[PDB]
Order: sequence, then C-alpha cells, then structure tokens
Amino acid sequence: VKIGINGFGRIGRLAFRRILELGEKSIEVVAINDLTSPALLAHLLKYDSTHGTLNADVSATDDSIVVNGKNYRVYAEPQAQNIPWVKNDGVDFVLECTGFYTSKAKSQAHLDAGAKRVLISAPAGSDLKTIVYNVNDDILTADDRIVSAGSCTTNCLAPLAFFENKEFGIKVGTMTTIHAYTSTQMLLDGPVRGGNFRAARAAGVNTIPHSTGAAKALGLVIPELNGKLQGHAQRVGVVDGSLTELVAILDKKVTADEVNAAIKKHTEGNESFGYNDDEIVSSDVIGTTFGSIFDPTQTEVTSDGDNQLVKTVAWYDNEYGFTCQMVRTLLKFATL
Amino acid sequence: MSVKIGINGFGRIGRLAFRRILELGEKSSDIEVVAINDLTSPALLAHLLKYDSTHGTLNADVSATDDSIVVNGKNYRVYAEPQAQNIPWVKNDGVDFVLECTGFYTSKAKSQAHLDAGAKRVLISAPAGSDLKTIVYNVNDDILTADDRIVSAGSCTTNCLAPLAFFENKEFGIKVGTMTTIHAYTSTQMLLDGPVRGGNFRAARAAGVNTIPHSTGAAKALGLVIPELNGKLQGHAQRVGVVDGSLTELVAILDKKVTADEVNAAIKKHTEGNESFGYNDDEIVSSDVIGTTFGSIFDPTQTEVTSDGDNQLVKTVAWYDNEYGFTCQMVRTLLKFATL
Amino acid sequence: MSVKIGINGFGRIGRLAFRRILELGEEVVAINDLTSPALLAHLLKYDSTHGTLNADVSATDDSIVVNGKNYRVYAEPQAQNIPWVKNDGVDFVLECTGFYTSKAKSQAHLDAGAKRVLISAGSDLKTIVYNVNDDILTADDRIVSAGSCTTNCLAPLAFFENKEFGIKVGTMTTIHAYTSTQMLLDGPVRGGNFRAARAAGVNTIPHSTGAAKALGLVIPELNGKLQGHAQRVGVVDGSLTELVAILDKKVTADEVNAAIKKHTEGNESFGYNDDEIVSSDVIGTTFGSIFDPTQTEVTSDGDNQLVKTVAWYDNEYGFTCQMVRTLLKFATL
Amino acid sequence: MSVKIGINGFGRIGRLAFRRILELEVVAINDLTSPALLAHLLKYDSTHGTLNADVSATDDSIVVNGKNYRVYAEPQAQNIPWFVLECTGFYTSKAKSQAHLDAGAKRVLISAPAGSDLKTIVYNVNDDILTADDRIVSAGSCTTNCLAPLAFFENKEFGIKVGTMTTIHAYTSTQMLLDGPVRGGNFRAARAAGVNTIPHSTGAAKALGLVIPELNGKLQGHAQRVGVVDGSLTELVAILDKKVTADEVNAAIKKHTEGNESFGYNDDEIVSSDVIGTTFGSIFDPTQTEVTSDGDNQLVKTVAWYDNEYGFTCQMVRTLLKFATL
Ligand SMILES: [Hg+2]
Ligand SMILES: [Hg+2]
Ligand SMILES: [Hg+2]
Ligand SMILES: [Hg+2]
Ligand SMILES: [Hg+2]
Ligand SMILES: [Hg+2]
Ligand SMILES: [Hg+2]
Ligand SMILES: [Hg+2]
Ligand SMILES: [Hg+2]
Ligand SMILES: [Hg+2]
Repeated sequence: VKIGINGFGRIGRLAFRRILELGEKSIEVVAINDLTSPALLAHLLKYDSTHGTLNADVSATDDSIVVNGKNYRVYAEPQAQNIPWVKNDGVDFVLECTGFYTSKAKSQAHLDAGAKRVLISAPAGSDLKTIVYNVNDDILTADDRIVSAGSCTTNCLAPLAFFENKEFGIKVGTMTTIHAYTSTQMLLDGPVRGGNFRAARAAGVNTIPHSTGAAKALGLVIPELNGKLQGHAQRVGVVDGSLTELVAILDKKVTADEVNAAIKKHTEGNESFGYNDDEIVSSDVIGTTFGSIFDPTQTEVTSDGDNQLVKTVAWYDNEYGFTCQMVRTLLKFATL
Repeated sequence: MSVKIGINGFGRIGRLAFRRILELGEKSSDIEVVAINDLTSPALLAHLLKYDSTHGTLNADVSATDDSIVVNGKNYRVYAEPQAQNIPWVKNDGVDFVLECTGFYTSKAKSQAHLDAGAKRVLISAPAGSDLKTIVYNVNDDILTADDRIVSAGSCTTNCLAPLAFFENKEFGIKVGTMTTIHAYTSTQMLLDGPVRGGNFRAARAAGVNTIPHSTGAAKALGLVIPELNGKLQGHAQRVGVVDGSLTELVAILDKKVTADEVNAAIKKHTEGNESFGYNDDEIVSSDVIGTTFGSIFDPTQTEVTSDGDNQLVKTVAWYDNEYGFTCQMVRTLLKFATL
Repeated sequence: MSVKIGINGFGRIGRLAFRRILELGEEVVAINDLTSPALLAHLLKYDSTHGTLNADVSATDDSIVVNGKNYRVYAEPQAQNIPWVKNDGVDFVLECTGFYTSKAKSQAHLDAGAKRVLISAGSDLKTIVYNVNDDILTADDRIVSAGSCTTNCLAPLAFFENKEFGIKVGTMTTIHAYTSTQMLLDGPVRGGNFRAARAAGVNTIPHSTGAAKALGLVIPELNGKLQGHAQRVGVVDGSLTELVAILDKKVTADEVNAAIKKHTEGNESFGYNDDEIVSSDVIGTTFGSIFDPTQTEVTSDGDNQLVKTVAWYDNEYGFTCQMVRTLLKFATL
Repeated sequence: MSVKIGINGFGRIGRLAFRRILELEVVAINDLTSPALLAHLLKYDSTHGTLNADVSATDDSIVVNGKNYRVYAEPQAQNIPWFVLECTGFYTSKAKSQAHLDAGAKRVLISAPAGSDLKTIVYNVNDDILTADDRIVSAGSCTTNCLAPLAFFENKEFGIKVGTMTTIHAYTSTQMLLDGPVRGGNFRAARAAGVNTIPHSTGAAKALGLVIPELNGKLQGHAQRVGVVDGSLTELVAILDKKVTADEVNAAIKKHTEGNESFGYNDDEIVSSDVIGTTFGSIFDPTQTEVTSDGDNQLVKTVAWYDNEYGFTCQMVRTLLKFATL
C-alpha cells in the first residue's frame, strides 16, 4: 500500500509522520512531490513548533528526504501529470495536499499519470464523493477514484451532527468554530491573496471572523442535512487546537444529560469521534488522533415553553486530527 | 458645580475610569475624580496609570507623592482604608458618587458602607444581586429615580449583550436564545497552568496558549435589565488568547420570519447616534475595537439566518472593548446620577 | 511652495509614512501599488498595531481619499512607467517595496522625472540616520538610503557611546518583534532559511542582521568594530538592542548614563526613558531609539571591563519617523 | 532496597519531577491544594502535554497507573509524616530545611538558590564535591543549570576574564497576564507578560561562584522575559585569556558535550520550541557563536538553549539519584 504525497506542506508532513508511526507496528509513503529544496523539507519534517521533534533520523540529499535509512524521492513537477512516481516508485494512491488540484477535473492529472486513486484534502466539488471516515466511508466503492476528504472542520462537525440528528432530529442548526490560526493567515496586517479585509489582519493578536463552507456543504457527507445548517469561524491566537459549537432546533425535547448520554454511546471504541469529560482546553487536544472529540461539559439546553435550543461542542486538532482521518481513508482505499 | 467621583479600587477599570473622566474634563463634562482609595503604593499606581500594555501611554504628566497621585499638576489623594466606611473623601474632598470597582462591595448590603461614609450614590462595577437596579446605559437608565443610591452596572458582557438582545427582541421578539462570547483573557486567569482560587480545572490553565471555556451569568441574569427576557437566555464564554477585545454571538429563535438584510436594517436603526450601541460594517477584527467608547458594536457582516421551512435560527454578533467600553458605560451612568 | 511626494509601495512602512506626514500637518500626492485601493484604504484606516487612523478614509476604483483629499493609486509593476511626475507633479519618491534597494535600480525613478529618492537598507550611496550624519547630504545627492530599522536604533547609541568613551569592539543582540518576513506557522519561506521557516508567534528565533557590520557606512570610526544578530520574539511590534562593548575608558553605570543622557536632551531622534518601561510602551513613539539607563550594566574584575547598554525602539514607527525627518531635509536641500 | 523521594510542593516543577521519575521512586507528596486539582494538573499540561498514564484522585491521594501516592497537607514541614525534593520556595535555607531533617529525612534537595552555607550543585559540573555529610543541598536555579556547564567548559578551554549574560527567557508564574499590582511592587513585574518583552533581574551569573569557584566575581547578567510559555536561551559575551576563532570555540566546547547528558549539542538551527521537553540542562548551539575583534581586542559570544522547566527538573533528578550513592 504505497502513497505518493503531492505537496509537502503541514498536512503532507503530518501524513508522513503518521504513516511512519503506523508502519512501525504493522501502508507507507514512497515519494513526494514539492517545489521546496529537500534540505528544508527534511528540516521541517524533523522539527515542528506544534507537534514536536520527530523521533527518527532525518536527513536529505539533493533529490530526496531520508528517514531511518530509507530514501524518499522528491520530485518537483508543477503539473501533476508529469510526476513519474508510478513507474518510478510504485505509487498506488496520491494524497493530494496542494490546494491546487481541487476538483475531479483537475485531479484527473493524477490519473493520467497512473495512480489508482486520489484523496484530496479539501472540498473538491459535488461531482465526486466527500468522505468523513466513520460517518459515510461505507459509501465507497471500487469505482471511486477521486475522492474528497472534505475539510478539517467537516471532519469535526460531521460526526456530531450525524449522531445528534440520528438521536433527536436536527431541523435546523448553526455552527461556530473557534479555530486556531492557519497558514492562509498573516503575522502582521497586510495584503493577501483574494484581497479579503479579514484575511489581511495579524493572526496572533486578533480574533478574526472567517467564512467556511463546512456547514453549508454538510449535505455531501450527510445528505438529509443538506440545506439545514450554516456556520462560520472565528480565528483566534493559538497555533493549533480548535472547537466547534453547534446550536440546533431539534425535533425532540431533551435535557442536557440526555443529549450527553446519547452521543457518548456513539464514541465507544470510535477512533474518529472521541469523548472527554475532564474539562479540557485546546492545548489538550493537540496531537490527538480523533477527527472530533465531544465535550459533554459544554452541553446546553435552552427552553421556554417548548421552544428549545441545544448547543453541543466538540474539540479537534485541526491539523493532526484531520490528517489521521485522511490516513484512515487511504487505508480503506486498499480494501475497495 | 461639577460631579465629584471617589474611585474605590484603582485597578484596571478604576484607572481607565480615571483616564476617561480626565479626557472628558478637558472639554468639560463637569465630572472629575477627586480621590481614590486603594492599598497599593501610589508610585506603582501612578506608574500603572501612565503606562498600559493595552491602552497605551497617558498623554499627561504623571507622578506620585507618598499619599497621592499627581497629574498635570493636580493632586489626587490616595486613601488606603481596607474598610469603605472609613474613607474620609466626602468631607475631605467633596466626593458625591463612588465608583466601586474593588470586587469586594458587590451588593446593596455591602456598599451601604459608602453611604454610611456619606456618599450620595454608588455605582457598582459588577453584578450585584436583585434588590437594587442593574442599569445598562441607553437600555434602561430611564428607570433610575432619586431613591436609587446604590446601583449596579452589571458586567462587561451585560453591557454588550443587553442592547443587541433588547433591540432584537423589540423588533422581532426573542422566544429563546443562547450566546457565546469569545472573550479576551482576564485578570482572573493564569499565565501558566496551576492551582487557582476556587479550584476550577479550566481557570487553572494557561491563558495565552489556550481557548478556555468559561461560565458566565450575563444571559441568565438579563431579566434584571430587560424583564421580558427573564428565563429566555442562557450562555457561556470562550476565553481566547488576546489581551483585550471581545465579541458575543447571539443565536435566537424569533417570532418573525426574517431575512439577514432585515435583521440588519432593523438593528442598524438603533445604533444610529447611539453612543452606547455602535455599528461597524467595515469587516473589523478584535483589535479595531480596543479603545472604542461603545458598550457594544453591532456587526452586520456576521449576521446569519438559517431557514428550513418553518424553523428558523438567527445569529447576530456584537463587538466590545470589555475594558474601555464597559468603563465608558459606567461613566455615562455617573453623569446621569447628577440629574437625579 | 511645496515638494510633491510619490510613494512606491504602500506596505506597512509606506502607510505609516502617510499617517506620519498627515499628522505633521503644517505632502503626498500619489501612490503606486499593486493592491486594490479598497484594501489599501482599509489597511490605512485600521491597524492591529498602531490603531485606527482618526481621519475620514475611503477608496475609489483608482484612488484613496482622506479628509477630502484625493490620492491617486497607480498600479505599475515597473517603476519607470509611473507617471506621477507629469500627472501629479511629483518631486520626490519615497521607495518602500524592497525591490529597489540599490542605486542601480532606484535609477528608474529618476528616469521618470523624480528629483530625489529615499530608500531603505549599498555602498555606492549615502546611508543617512537622521541626527547622526544627515549633515553629509548635499544637493548633488539623488538617491539615498535611510538605512534599516535597526540601524536607526543602533547608530545614535553607538555614536554617542563611542564619542564619550571609545568603543574598542562591540557586539549587539536585538530582541526584536516578529516581522512580515516571518511566518505564522512552520513552512517554507523565501530564501530557504531554516529559522525563517518557523512559527514566529511561539518561538524565540535567531536572525542574522547586517546593521552592526555596516555601521561603518554611518559612523566611519566604527567600521570593523561591531558585530551582532537578532532574536525574533513573539510580539507584534516593539524591540530593544543590547550593546556589549569593550571601552577605552573605565566607567560606572551612572557615568555612562549621565554621559549618554546629555546627548538626548531635546533630541527628537534619540530619546531617554528611565521609568522602567516595557516593549509595548515604545509602540507609537517617534524616536529612532530610546536609551534606557535602567538597563546599563558594567561588569568588571580588576582592570578587565565589559559595558552593556540598552535602547528600545518601535521598529515600525520609530524608523518611519526617522525616514520622514530625512525626507523633510532631503526634499528641501 | 531502592530510594524513596518525597515531594514537598506539587507545583509545575514538582509535577514534572513526578512525571520524570515515573518515566525513569516517589512515594508521597505534600501540597495544600486539593488532590483533584493536583491530579488534573499532573494529567494535563499546556506546555508538556498529556501524561500517558491513567490518573485519578481520591480525597487524600493521587492515583497513577494503579499505584497510589498520598498527598499530605502540612504547612509546617516537620509535621509531614512520611530524600525530600523541596520545591515550595519556602524552605530556602539550610536552617529552614532543617525541618525536613527533623522529620527524619536523610537528605534534602532544594530546587532553588539557598545561600552559601550549603553546596549548590550543577549536575555534571560539580556534583563530585558532594559527600555523606551533606544533608541539605541546593540545585541552584533553572538559569544556573544552563549557564554553568557553558561557562565551566569555556573557562577551562580559554579562560574567562570577565563576562556578561542575557537570557532570553520564557515567561514564568511569577509574572502576570495583564498590567497590575504584584507582590513586591516591581514596575516591570507588574506588566503583561504575553505581550511584552520585559527586563528582569537575575542572580545566576553573580552567584556562579558557588558552583565554579574560579568564576566568582567575573560574571553578571540579566533577563528579558518574552512572550512564549517555555523554552529559553542564554547569550554569554566574554573576554577570554586566549585568542580564538568561532570555529575553534565551537570545536572546543563540542567535545565536552560528547556523551554528556547534562550539556548537549545542536547544530540544526533550532528554535526555542525545539528544546521543550529536552532532557539537558543546557544545549550548546554553535550556529550562534560570534567572535568580534579589532586589533587585539576580542569579544566572544556563545549561546545555549534550555527548557527552563524540563531541563532544570531533569538535572534535579540526576542529583537525587546521586544522593543514593552516598
Ligand atoms: Hg502542500
Ligand atoms: Hg465539531
Ligand atoms: Hg497525524
Ligand atoms: Hg454582545
Ligand atoms: Hg474608558
Ligand atoms: Hg521608504
Ligand atoms: Hg539600538
Ligand atoms: Hg510613523
Ligand atoms: Hg546558558
Ligand atoms: Hg522533567
């Protein structure tokens, strides 16, 4: 089970780390494609301000990265179709991390170059499947060649909305994610691509509203919720570690203790959707393997007569969590 | 014959109140601080009045004596009485009204002390129970009469949520709502993980490198300010890693079916020329509100209406300087004390 | 009677220059920039470091408006094509892009009508730190460097310390606010530097600087005598320099303090603060450098001595006010 | 049979010592805060992550991986039934720490500077001077454990005539989140830590004499507290007895790092984050070395990183273990 990684950004590198750890106890990466000198790439794989230092020997050569005596070639093709990693290296699936190949059409380029399947790490349209592992990965079939993992937010929200709706019937809901700052943001105020007024502001010293598609597109993952949710984000001054607040009108009348026990059930042995009642904070989830961690301590039911609002919340390592989700799906690709 | 204020407790709010009243003094409001009570050395207080990591350096000449703080050549005595009934500032200095921001006189019964020391009225910078009036300026200040000698300003959050909720209810009717305030870290929080007053596992965590959930009673208590919303709202807080500047999200079920443009138009009219409840549609972020004089600033760009047949959710958002805004609200209430 | 200023590059520094020129009140007439006027007006109006400009700011399709005055914004990628000489009568170009940074390349501005050009950060042109060596400017000068943000802090301290006591050798470390060149999270960066690649908000990060080494351009007696580097730390703005030196005179901290202090009297460029301030207190200050006597330390064991001195600076605002001071002089030579 | 540590004061350092000793002998704890909160803080940490063990509490004890650790609550240490690691900050004297000796403890290791009538030990610099009569030892400070080996080794190779240090240091517990009064009244201690670079006094260099006697009187320094939660670095600028080059200095210092668990080496161009959770008291970084000369006047700058919490604590443990051989 061999992976080629297109784009050795933060998610790309974390996928490397994750597959490496997994491989120590039982799929493997064989090649990477990226414009950066491998020397720097190796450095960024070894040292991480968020995730710590990789316990392994890392070096580079002029065309590769080396870990624990193994050589991982890095190509530098700006057009995916020219990546020779299939004949050259044995690549089965491509993890597509670049943000540039974000549609079925665009990613065909990988197929043209011989890859069996592709997993894109972002929303990539409605003409292919959007998978959140442990929610709708069962809909995968052998025919599925280009797939989308959705977003980091999708992977947190989906299971919460999924099970909440199955227990109680979500009529309508709104979401706010209080999200760590990201690479698309700036250190200091200044112009940015797209020209967005908020995109342009200093990430580390502001709370910054930000648009997401997560909720609005949730129907690609949970079709009965199409048209039922909207949301946005607030970008705040931490490096990593996020949380999502969902507020919904339900079909059923509930208490907070009832909501908590119902959802808890669905976290039992679930590697994608966890549970924590220790009153954690954001830092506590950095480096966790779940795509979403339900926090019963924040559950709130507001009612007067029989107008009811229910707020639930889940934590997530928007980096590491999302990535572990994508690796689960790469793995499910082998079984198709 | 100016309004004369005693400030009890020269902490962050006290100091800002001093600065605001000083600024108003320059184009005379006729309000002035004549005295302070605090147990910290005047030279440290003076240092903290002059320099501030959030709100900048005061453009005034500031120094200390061993019992006062001197500003632009005027002397402001700093009393040091741990018990408020002992502060001699009414007789010594002309104090009319006390601004009480210590956090220790947080009830009608406790603040009686100021009256016993001869203060005409007291404004408490915090929630202070239900046997006195809780006033949010420009929402319910019209309820004040001459018999009100001890008044509560509610909290910083109350001062943000109140007008939003008030005007939204007025226009559309709030059946039920919940709020989440995304809030700058505060004085009560810790720099690093460790034990804390009260024992709370969350309070105990490092504030600059975490998003920390936190309890609030602003929503639950809003009935004190807007009786019709009693028992209609709940909420909480997320403390985030900025020094100042906050926002509240309100999620409500309304009586009317609405659109976003409609909610926006309706709330907007109530911000116009409203010195307490402002408006900004320039797509601002939290630092843009640091230093603003509003108790709450409505942000139309974040409005959201979610609709699936008959069921509707409305989300509105307001920004505030949890320090400066709150404080300018209180100063407005003080000025209003003079009209009673 | 006035000399008309064009600004190439409306980045942080260029916008601060505008605010500074606006504030001095008793004049810019055009801008050149790649970014839409709307975003630029927004970034002029709002700032996470320096606050909200107290002026009416708005934008059009091809300009930004401040207090009823129109400031045309060209969008020419190539400096030689900017037409603000004819169109808007430009006399002087303030150049803050980073892409012209030599006599060679700033010649484009003169090719297009400009009298003089002020840049920031070679050797075939004068580097001017106002109130240290602006005297060397002459009418012959066409292109001049204001030096760097760091140079404008270090120059005056080093000049005056050397003047009074004689610097034999010295090393500096500037504990510096994070900058635009740095990154929010770990990843590849232009140049490829391993430390440049790291998360700036949550690390202390060593950084190469050239200010000490090039100080010779400003204070010829100090050429070859100083070295230094930076540590980039987690604040948006506000920085300090520590200079450690071997001096030709044996001294006490007070001797050093009193000596350096007289050079700050009425000095709008090199100030003095002994109130025990911290970095955020210098944000918004107009000095290129603010001596802090409270941090002065003399270490000695018998006749072997080291002297440590410290100055603070707003690396944004202080540097820019220095550029403004130079602009005022240059333009009217 | 094997050695039983008792920890007085379950603060950040005490807790990290607990964790480190578990990773590698502690049987009881004395702290005035509730076992539940202690438990939560042992399990979760913003800086050092979550403990990979199962932790719980009771009414009088902390439970980990099955084993149970009693938490006594005595404000007077004579009164703790139960070597002692003294982390409290309140027993900062040979005389004060006599209390733990009154309670029957063999030896006491104080995790702070504790005068000159006891020995201050930096493990792997001067731990050899310890003997069976020393019942109360100081481990000096976090900074002391970083500065010591660097200065010791540089001094032994080149001879320091005079030196000054600046440690660029993560913010600490004594500091505040927002501006306001603090105990002692210092104008700078009163200022918001997360958004300032803040000068702070230090005594580590002046006092280095207690660890390295030939350096007595030759060093001074200070700190700049900056906006990160952990991870620090020290710059030393010194006049030496010999002429050198940067390469020479690096080669010379590097050789004392070989197999040195207390003083390490890193030449990958790291940053503060990189040292968090590292086990060394100090890490030499040769990429930052600088020699400045004109004529025959020479200044030498060397730099070492450290985790001011984790390094210090791992240094302390190494000393606790050495107590045993004694
Ligand atoms: Hg990438
Ligand atoms: Hg979620
Ligand atoms: Hg991962
Ligand atoms: Hg609000
Ligand atoms: Hg105010
Ligand atoms: Hg410039
Ligand atoms: Hg300087
Ligand atoms: Hg300026
Ligand atoms: Hg050190
Ligand atoms: Hg440790």
